[PDB]
Amino acid sequence: VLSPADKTNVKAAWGKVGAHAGEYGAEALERMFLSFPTTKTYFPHFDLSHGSAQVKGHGKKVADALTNAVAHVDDMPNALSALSDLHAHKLRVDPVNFKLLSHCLLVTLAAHLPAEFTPAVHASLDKFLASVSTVLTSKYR
Amino acid sequence: VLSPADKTNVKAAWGKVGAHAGEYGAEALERMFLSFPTTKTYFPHFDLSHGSAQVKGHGKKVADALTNAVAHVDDMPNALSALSDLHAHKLRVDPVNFKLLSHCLLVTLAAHLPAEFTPAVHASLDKFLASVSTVLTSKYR
Amino acid sequence: MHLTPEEKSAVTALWGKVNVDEVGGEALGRLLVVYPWTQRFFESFGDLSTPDAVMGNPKVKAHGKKVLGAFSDGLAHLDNLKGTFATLSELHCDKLHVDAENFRLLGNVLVCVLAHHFGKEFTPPVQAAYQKVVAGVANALAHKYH
Amino acid sequence: MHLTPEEKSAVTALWGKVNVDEVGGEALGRLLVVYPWTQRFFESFGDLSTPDAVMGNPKVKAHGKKVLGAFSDGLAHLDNLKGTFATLSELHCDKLHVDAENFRLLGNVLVCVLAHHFGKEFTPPVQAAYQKVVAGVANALAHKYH
Ligand code: HEM
Ligand code: HEM
Ligand code: HEM
Ligand code: HEM
Repeated sequence: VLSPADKTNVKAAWGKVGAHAGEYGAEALERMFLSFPTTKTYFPHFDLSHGSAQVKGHGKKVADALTNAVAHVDDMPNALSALSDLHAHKLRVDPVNFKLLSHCLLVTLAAHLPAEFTPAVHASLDKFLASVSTVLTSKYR
Repeated sequence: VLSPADKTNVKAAWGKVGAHAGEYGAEALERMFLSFPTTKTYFPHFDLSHGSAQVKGHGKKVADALTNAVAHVDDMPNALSALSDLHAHKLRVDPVNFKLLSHCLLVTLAAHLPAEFTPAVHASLDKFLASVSTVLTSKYR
Repeated sequence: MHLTPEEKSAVTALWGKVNVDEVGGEALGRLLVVYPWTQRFFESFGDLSTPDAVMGNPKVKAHGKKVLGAFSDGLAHLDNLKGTFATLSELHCDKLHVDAENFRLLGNVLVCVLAHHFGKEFTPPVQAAYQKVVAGVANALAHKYH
Repeated sequence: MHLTPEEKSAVTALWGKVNVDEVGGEALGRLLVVYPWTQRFFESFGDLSTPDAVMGNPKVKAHGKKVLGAFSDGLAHLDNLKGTFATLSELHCDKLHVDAENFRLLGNVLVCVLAHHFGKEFTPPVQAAYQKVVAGVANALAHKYH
């Protein structure tokens, strides 16, 4: 579970992201597509070329959902219900991919928040992302 | 989340195991050591040779814990707290290993309960071993 | 592969006793039942609403046999699974858009099906050799992913 | 290890700028902090009770450098990781009893560490190349496990 300390770390780190969340969401996706090409099998309908608007468009929706989870850190199961149903019943994204995107989001944050990305915050962000993945995968079967 | 049908399925399948739980436990361990040699790193103090008394014993302990989990499928978290603590704070087994033992447990059940190991039961057992795994790795960090 | 002649012989010897028809249908069927998210690729096969609808589906059974068949040929080319599955790899990637992780799910389901069928005969050592083959196969099928 | 000429150039060029002293200790420390169960291997290192106790531990710092030095050598032999890492693989298995999964956890932490240090210079394509390398090294360190 997320400790009070964990919650503080996340709010502060996400806090700093601010208005760049969407740009960071886009970048995380891009890093994921490049490092783990199997993930692209889920976006066959997308232009995955560099600077694709589709990717920019999608990165923002992903960032918004994370921004929403931070906002409702104490009720994540409910705040993300909808996204969980969608991923489980419509998209049917294999669960391993959540870990790949999480990893890419950490790298993205690390690359942009040098001062904030401390060992303790890095641990809190990992646990957080793991919690979000867990929720989004809870209604799979 | 285990459905009532899953719960039924498990109780039914495990009911059939009966006095053989311990043997199935020792066989599942044996299959994991053999199939996934990295799992052996956790038992440097054991004689891992075929028919080892240590392996036989340990087989019984795991099988017994599973039995207790079936009995309290409604309250696993509490039925398994101590075990979650041991694994999380004492043994500190990497979480990936749980999936390997689970798989070997299914393999063993399949080979011993041909009539009972139906597609619906296989899925329930799979979900069950996954819930058990979740509980046991829940206090890791 | 990194199969010992002994492991090679174990795999091969058991395979000889395999009823491809029954095993292929069962392996594909359990895949769709156990990991329902894999049904996303077989929408056109029909009603997969239930275990029973899935196991009885002839399209599932027939495709399972086509799948175990390819598997069989790979067992005939264990020293070059890569070259044997190159065409099938690009198809699964470029045409089918199938997450390569599904190859691993299927491999494990297969092991469970061999255990179910062969019982006592599917020993820890035989299982160990088959774990290596399924991993090999799964890697070969994902090799041309880009 | 499908390192294209360009991936290899990319890996190497960046590695040119790394202070192995530094990065080694950050990566090892971060491991012990993010995945606390990994502390199991180092109870002889003293206090690992808090992030500061871990990150500033002279023992973690010195061990990390030893590790990055070993890693550094693998980068000079991208051609032969298995041979390069064989005696270390055997050591970690047989004498240290280190679960091989630990090598992939470290690889990921190292990637976060390179990102942390290089900022914008650790581009998506550079990450992809490093991803291939740490998997390569993890596999070479696990090669002799039995
Ligand atoms: C923490 C992780 C994730 C979050 C927060 C997230 C969130 C979202 C959101 C907000 C949407 C848009 C839904 C809408 O139309 O309103 C979406 C769609 C989608 N997601 Fe995720 N997702 C996550 C993980 C993943 C992963 C790991 C994959 C696959 C590699 C994935 C694949 C997809 C796909 C294919 C769509 C539909 C896109 C389209 O057709 O426009 N998601 N997700
Ligand atoms: C289904 C999941 C599991 C269950 C129910 C389980 C159950 C148990 C039980 C009942 C014990 C003995 C506690 C006692 O001595 O009172 C134990 C100990 C232990 N477990 Fe697990 N375990 C599971 C998974 C794992 C896995 C996956 C590993 C590592 C690969 C592991 C490693 C160990 C070790 C090393 C010990 C101590 C053995 C000894 O020193 O005697 N466990 N476990
Ligand atoms: C060992 C693993 C596998 C092997 C050897 C294999 C082999 C094959 C073969 C031989 C075909 C024939 C298609 C053609 O020639 O046009 C095929 C098609 C296909 N495969 Fe696989 N496959 C494997 C795993 C999977 C998995 C796990 C999935 C998804 C869960 C998958 C999805 C598909 C689909 C959707 C088709 C198209 C069938 C159709 O045309 O309706 N494959 N596969
Ligand atoms: C890139 C991966 C790694 C490399 C290149 C590496 C390299 C090394 C080297 C060069 C040594 C010293 C050998 C000796 O004492 O003769 C060592 C020792 C050791 N390694 Fe690793 N290692 C790696 C990953 C790990 C991981 C992930 C762990 C556990 C989390 C680990 C556990 C150990 C331990 C416990 C020792 C001995 C510590 C002591 O002196 O008390 N290694 N490793």
